[PDB]
Amino acid sequence: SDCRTYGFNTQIVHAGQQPDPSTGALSTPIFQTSTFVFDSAEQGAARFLGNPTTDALEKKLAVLERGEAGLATASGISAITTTLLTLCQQGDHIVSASAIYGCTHAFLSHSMPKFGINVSFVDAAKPEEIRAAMRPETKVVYIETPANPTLSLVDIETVAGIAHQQGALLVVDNTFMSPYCQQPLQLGADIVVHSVTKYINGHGDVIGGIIVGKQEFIDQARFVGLKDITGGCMSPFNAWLTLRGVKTLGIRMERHCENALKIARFLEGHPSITRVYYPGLSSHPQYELGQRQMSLPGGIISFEIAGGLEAGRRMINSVELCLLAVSLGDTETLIQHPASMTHSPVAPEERLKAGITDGLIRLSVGLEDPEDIINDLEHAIRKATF
Amino acid sequence: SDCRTYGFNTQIVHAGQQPDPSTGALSTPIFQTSTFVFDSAEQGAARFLGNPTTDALEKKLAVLERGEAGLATASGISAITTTLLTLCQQGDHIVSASAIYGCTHAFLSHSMPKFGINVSFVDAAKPEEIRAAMRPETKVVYIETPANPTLSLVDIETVAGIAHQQGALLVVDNTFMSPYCQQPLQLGADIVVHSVTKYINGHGDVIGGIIVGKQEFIDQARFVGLKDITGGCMSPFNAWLTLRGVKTLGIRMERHCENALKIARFLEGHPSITRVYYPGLSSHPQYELGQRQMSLPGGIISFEIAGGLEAGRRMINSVELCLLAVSLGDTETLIQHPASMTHSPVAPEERLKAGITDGLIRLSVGLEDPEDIINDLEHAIRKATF
Amino acid sequence: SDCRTYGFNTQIVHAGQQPDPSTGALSTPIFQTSTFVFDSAEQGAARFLGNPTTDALEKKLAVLERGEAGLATASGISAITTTLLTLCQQGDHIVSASAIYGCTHAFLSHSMPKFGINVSFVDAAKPEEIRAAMRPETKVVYIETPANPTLSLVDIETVAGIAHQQGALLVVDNTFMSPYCQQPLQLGADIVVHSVTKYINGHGDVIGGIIVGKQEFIDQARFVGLKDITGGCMSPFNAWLTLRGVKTLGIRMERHCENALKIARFLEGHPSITRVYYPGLSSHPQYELGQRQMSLPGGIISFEIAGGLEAGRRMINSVELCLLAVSLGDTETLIQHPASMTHSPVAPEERLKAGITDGLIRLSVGLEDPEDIINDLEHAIRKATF
Amino acid sequence: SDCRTYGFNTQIVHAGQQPDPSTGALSTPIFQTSTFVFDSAEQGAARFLGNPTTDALEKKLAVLERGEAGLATASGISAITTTLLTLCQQGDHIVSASAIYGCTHAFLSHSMPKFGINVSFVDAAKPEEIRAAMRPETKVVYIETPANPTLSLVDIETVAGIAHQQGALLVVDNTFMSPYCQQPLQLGADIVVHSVTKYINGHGDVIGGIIVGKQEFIDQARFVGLKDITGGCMSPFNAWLTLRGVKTLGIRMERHCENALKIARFLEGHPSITRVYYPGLSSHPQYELGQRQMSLPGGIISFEIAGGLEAGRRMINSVELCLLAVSLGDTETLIQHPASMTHSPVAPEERLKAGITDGLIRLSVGLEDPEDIINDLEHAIRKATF
Ligand SMILES: Cc1ncc(COP(=O)(O)O)c(C=N)c1O
Ligand SMILES: Cc1ncc(COP(=O)(O)O)c(C=N)c1O
Ligand SMILES: Cc1ncc(COP(=O)(O)O)c(C=N)c1O
Ligand SMILES: Cc1ncc(COP(=O)(O)O)c(C=N)c1O
Repeated sequence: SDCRTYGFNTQIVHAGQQPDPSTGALSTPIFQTSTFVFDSAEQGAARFLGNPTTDALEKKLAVLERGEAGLATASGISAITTTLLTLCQQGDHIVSASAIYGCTHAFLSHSMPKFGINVSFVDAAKPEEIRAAMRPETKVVYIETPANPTLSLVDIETVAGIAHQQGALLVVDNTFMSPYCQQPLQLGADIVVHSVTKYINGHGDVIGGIIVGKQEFIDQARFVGLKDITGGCMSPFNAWLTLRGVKTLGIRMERHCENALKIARFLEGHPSITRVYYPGLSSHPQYELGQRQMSLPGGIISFEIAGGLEAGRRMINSVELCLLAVSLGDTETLIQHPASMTHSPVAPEERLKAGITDGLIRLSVGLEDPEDIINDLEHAIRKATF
Repeated sequence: SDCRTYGFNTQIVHAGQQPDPSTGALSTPIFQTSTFVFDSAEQGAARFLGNPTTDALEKKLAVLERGEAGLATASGISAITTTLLTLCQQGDHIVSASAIYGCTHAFLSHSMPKFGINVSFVDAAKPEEIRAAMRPETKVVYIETPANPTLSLVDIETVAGIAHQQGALLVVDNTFMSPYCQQPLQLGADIVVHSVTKYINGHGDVIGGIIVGKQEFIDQARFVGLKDITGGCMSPFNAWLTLRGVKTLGIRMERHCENALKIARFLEGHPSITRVYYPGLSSHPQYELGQRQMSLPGGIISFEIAGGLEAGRRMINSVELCLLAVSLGDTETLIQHPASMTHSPVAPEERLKAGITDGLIRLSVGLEDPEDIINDLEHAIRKATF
Repeated sequence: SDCRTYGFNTQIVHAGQQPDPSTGALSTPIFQTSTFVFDSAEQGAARFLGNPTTDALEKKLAVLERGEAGLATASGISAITTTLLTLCQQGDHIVSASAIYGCTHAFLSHSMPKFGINVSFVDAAKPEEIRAAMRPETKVVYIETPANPTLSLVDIETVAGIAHQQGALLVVDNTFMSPYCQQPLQLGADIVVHSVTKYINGHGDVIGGIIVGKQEFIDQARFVGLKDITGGCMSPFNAWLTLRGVKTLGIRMERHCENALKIARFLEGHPSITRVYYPGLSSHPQYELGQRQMSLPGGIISFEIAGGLEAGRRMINSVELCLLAVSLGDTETLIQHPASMTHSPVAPEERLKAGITDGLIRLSVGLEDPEDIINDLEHAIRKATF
Repeated sequence: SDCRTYGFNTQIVHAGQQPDPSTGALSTPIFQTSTFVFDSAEQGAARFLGNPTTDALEKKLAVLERGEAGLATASGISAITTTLLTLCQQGDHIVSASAIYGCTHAFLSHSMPKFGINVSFVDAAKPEEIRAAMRPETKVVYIETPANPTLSLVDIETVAGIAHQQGALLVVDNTFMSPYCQQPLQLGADIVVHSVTKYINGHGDVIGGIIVGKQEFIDQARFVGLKDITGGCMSPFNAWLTLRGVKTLGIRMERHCENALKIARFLEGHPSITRVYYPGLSSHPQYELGQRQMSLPGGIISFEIAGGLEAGRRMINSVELCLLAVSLGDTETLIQHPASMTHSPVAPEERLKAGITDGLIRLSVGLEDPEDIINDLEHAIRKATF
């Protein structure tokens, strides 16, 4: 049949893959090669980036996002830069959300302008700010959603109409949702990018990225962006592992989301916790938008602990099961305290303008028994807050 | 001791590597992870791209090229672009050899100018052309040597002095030589780049690149170029395989060079072969320069077969052992006929301005018995030339 | 803490694993080495099979089965033979279930007797037959449950008491259940073995086995059985993949079992299906025993289609989503018709004595949407049965 | 053509391998699968162990040893036991060399007799002892050569004639030579086995074994020995790495042998060294036999240091480049002192009956510059011997 006709779990398992024609091997073979051979001069000319393993991953993700074609990359950052460096040149303009991944922010704020490409940062939770910042030279509107670190949302369908009316493309980073929870292209986005490093692979052992969009664009991203600009090839072994990890995407996302809701409710009920940011809680500022745009509220939670900086340090130093790390989207529950860890070299007043308060903790909820995670949190919080 | 003190074969085997401290495992473990964990908030802050497997490869190649530091990449193209996009910005200028890898040529001729970065192409076999093209805005001189497809040479030491006098850096693509045959940094180059896809890995199963240079530069290439521009990470599995492949670099290069000399002499003696391009033959235009600059003449050969385009096609369609492919630097002998294969979509008169004649064949000599390769060639040539 | 204290899902994720001490890498490093180095002669003597990756897998499975120690092997068959060849010698006796894996049957019926080791086969669904077959020389009672191909059950606790009273050990093949659905050691078995090739790895890309039991036994299985008899080492890469696959064991088993129940009910309601064998259906002969012994009824189903041999062939030749294969326990739904496929070289009357009727179909239910599987089955059945 | 027609280096590179038919991939794909799918019931029956990657390795090694067929295994020990447990049953007899690998000795001395299989150990350097020990029940003569730890030799051709005249098969462990240095089947042996863990893989990152012999035997070793007895499957990833490692077998063996000869001569000239055992030295007891039977004398050396046990300890504790390890046949130079390390739990007088004197050092010479190894040895010896 055609894999675009089956239910979503069936697509997760099967799309882009088939038993090996010549051997019947069911697993996609790892084509760990750099060299492909021709049968003849003619065969070689006719042919005149490409690998069967990576192709299977690209086709699968294209199906899952409901896009025409996929392109794998060496990293999520390379998926973002290959895309934007393919689309933009000296004199072009980009309108970007402000609440985005920090390294994306550095690329947009420092790298692009040095190539003659200007960027305007706006609060993408306010579509009007996006409209106001558009220019005749604007090629791209770039957004992330949910956005960290307070899990605020962006109304993709609305922003898409705005960008399109002014002749720009919409690019959406769908990393934190995965195709299982959100499909930006179905809401009008033109291009979706992911760090597969997170939920798509899910097993914390692959760095990689993926871009999905129209065939016309993807061909340019491949034959110019990858080939002639970033060189950000995904290795066939990484692609194989990502295919393997993605087989369980549906069941992992269900369990991540189930666990995260329970933990979020526990945190909301806890007197030592001042705030809890999780789209699955009714008290969330854009709760209804989230209900329409996302099939599930996700596995990521942020929260503020009473007592600011020192409480945040005490709490992370007191967990026994949760692991301290800056990654998110793995099978293990991961936790971090940006102010004391990643952003301590930053000015307190400046961190605040990023939405990073001294007491903010970020939590990636894993596949453990939620009771064990809650017990670990409860224990650490109690220790941290007297 | 210090691995920088041992003979070159000893460095090939040992540099950058040591038994695993905690387990004693001799092979460098494959750290196939995306997540690293901290023991504490303090430990996490202190720390504030990086992987132990990839680090071992980078350190090894730094030792072999006699440079301070190494940086692995997703591909040879990404080693080149990460380097040049790190060094250059809008308004800057590059002077480049014309006889370079085609995809490098596309990046330099089309991508860079679209970012406000101008490139002048020159015949790098003539150092005076390099000097003449220098401008106040010139940041970089870029060269490849030997250069394809006629294996002409560039006098690295001379070009280095010229670039430096005018305040530019010299970047050298050392792919076709490997550190075993040529060390550009010892001749004055500031930065060396490789596609490890060729001889450094040597086994035709890895796409990857490496950059070697001063610590100050490599840090910028890593924390800005890779992190904030190309995203061209090498996967830890690729790094492991490359470490494994490089263990035999010395013995592979010796045998490649021994075999190539024998085949080159056979070809030079053959009445159906009009020209043979191989630095190891005295008849080579820059033979003496090659003798001073290269420890060995290399494994790559180009030659012209009598009867132009159709003879070239006939010959490649008649080999039985040599494999038709556009790659070079593997254990198997590889052969290609650019005019009928890769460059047939190109204009005959334009190909010529690239140095690609209708009868030009390129040969990557592998580890087979040279007698078998010669027999295969002799058979194919005879068939091709009546 | 101690991983034996956490809930079962938490153990699945965490048991046997921890971030790498020296680097903090969260994924267990792949120690793909054959060589370990000593710091000194003394250090080498003190030390006087073993690999850190494989150790992590062995420790994890030991925790999940509630046994003292684990031992990984090159295959499920090697887990079984390493165990039994470690325990038994010339003149010893084994009492075995008759309804076991065919290749196990061949080892027991032909190999063992040629080594002076006698085996009596019995219907293990009848504990009295086990007792009756015991001899003074009986070292081992061996059983599988559920047993194929009709998914009949064996009362582990009862058989354990019988074997022990007569001084024998009980060995249980727990492949079809996994530790998530059944824990034989908690019911009195002394040793559990698995083909990890099925549910424990779950991704159809690893052949391997595991043995769990007391430390005293496992040491003998390791230093004599593996080292001095079968040589059935698991490679560290296989162990790594198995660790990776097992991370999702809980969520995979839940979904396999949920899907299988739905499909089993559909089949039971279908007029072209004469019988359906699935422990989750009340109509199953040992339903209550299954309820006490198994947390879930499993992902495997057998059923008989109307019209015997030719109907069975027609049906398997008519599925479009289910894949034809002799494996079971993967993410994809797999189907087979033993009589027309694997057992067609066998005598019809003999197949019957194995419980293989002409219309028997075996189904391994995967992670696809159950609706899609049911539609595929419904379509194939209808075609097969007019 | 037919790969059995090319020179030996050409076979090393090419035999058993070809570009992937469907994709043209030159590297043998890693078929990391446990599941193979059928197109139909008929196709499934017709078919009624096997993996395309492993098949390529088996075919290659069969070509290199000039045997009909190959069978890969989980380890060298499993290659030996799968072979002998396939050939022998209760009441059968084996005549074995005494100077063999210790773990082989344990299998033969303890395991086999417990299965009703008797073994007689003899000094295989004396063919007459082999003849004298033959019985009507003798199925197999088993030998290793060179034999450790004094590198004594066995005259394969002579022993083969003796075994055959009395109706037995000759099995030869060719691990220390590799097919590049010795081909037992060409000298009359019926079956060759290797630990590929040593020179065939060569990179110290694979444990595995291989068996080569007639198709009739190999089929039994595969479908009964592996399938129904040891279960000692080689994983497809291990097979791929072994194929990769073997590509450089010719050039590695040449360099190992060149380096070992230089080191052996240095040691023979050294006044603190009492004896040096290396077939490449004229002073070797069976020098001429070695010249006829072996193309090269090998990479392994044993020697005795003045001052017995304590000198041996001092010397190994004083090397700075050589690595202490019990492995041999890697790219790094490895060294060990059996008496102080591996065999210190053994009785001094008993070690001697094994040929292990207190001063015996074993050295596996790697690919480093021989000058560096010699300097390291010279330094350690001097320190060790005042
Ligand atoms: C929302 C988001 N987008 C992109 C990236 C970059 O993806 P990498 O380069 O694969 O790490 C990250 C960070 N992982 C992220 O959190
Ligand atoms: C001299 C030279 N430099 C760089 C490259 C690019 O290296 P890749 O991206 O790893 O293929 C090539 C082509 N392989 C080349 O021949
Ligand atoms: C119940 C059962 N036990 C053991 C085995 C053997 O395990 P392999 O050697 O890893 O295939 C099988 C068959 N896979 C089986 O179905
Ligand atoms: C001559 C010889 N034969 C067989 C073996 C066993 O091979 P493994 O099981 O792959 O280690 C060894 C020891 N490596 C050996 O030295």
